Amino acid sequence: MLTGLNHLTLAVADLPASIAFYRDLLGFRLEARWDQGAYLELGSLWLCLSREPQYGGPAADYTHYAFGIAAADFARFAAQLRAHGVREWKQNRSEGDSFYFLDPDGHRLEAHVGDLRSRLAACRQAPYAGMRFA
Amino acid sequence: MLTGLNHLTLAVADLPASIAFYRDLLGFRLEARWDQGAYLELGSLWLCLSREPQYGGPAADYTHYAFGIAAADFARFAAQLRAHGVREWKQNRSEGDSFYFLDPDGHRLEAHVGDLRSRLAACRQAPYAGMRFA
Ligand SMILES: [K+]
Ligand SMILES: [K+]
Ligand SMILES: [Mn+2]
Ligand SMILES: [Mn+2]
Repeated sequence: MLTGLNHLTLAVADLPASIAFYRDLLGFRLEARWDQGAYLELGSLWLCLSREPQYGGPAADYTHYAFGIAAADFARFAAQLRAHGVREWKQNRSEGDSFYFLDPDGHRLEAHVGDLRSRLAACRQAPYAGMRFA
Repeated sequence: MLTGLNHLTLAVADLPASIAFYRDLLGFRLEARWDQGAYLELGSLWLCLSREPQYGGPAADYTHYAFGIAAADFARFAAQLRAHGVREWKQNRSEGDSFYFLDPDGHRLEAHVGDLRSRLAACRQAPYAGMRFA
């Protein structure tokens, strides 16, 4: 019986750059750092960074990691990261505000307003092709 | 400004096989499906599967997704997935029981007993190399 998400671990080529990005830019709290990785926390989320020499990042697909944000903070978050030169990988077209940006290795991140139920509710009114609810 | 994890999205080449894996072996509830993906939930975790028929899975690195499990359920889960034929990608060496297994595309998964606090406590008593706390 699984209970939910316990932790997310990301391979990173430049552990100092990745710590700076998650901690200083995104507001994760650094809880431990060692020569081959780091542990950080954001709300309930346990993030691990694993130092991976020569890691070139993932290839191009839709695998991605979305973090929550309050509606009132969305615009200012997106503006902040834009002003800091973060690269975007997707322009939003689905329910709920979303800002889609890359981390230093090219992991695909998202800041999103809404949840599974808000998505399901909007999809019932405006469904994707072949969509079925259960 | 970010609040935690909002959802995880995984690229999948074979959407029926991945739905069956997440739903039936890992106990996710299927909430919606459409011709190019699915939404599932496990506890508070929102999982999306994004259909990408030419996806070949990730390359070998330590990026991975750990789900929680209670101590009393661990052995049964590991035994169940081994009996099904699931492939493992790591043998546990760190604090807390962990079972490390691959999904149908080769995404790296883990079922883990413990949390960040238990990990930090064990690390305070026995640090990893160069380890510093924050
Ligand atoms: K969206
Ligand atoms: K472990
Ligand atoms: Mn998303
Ligand atoms: Mn892990």
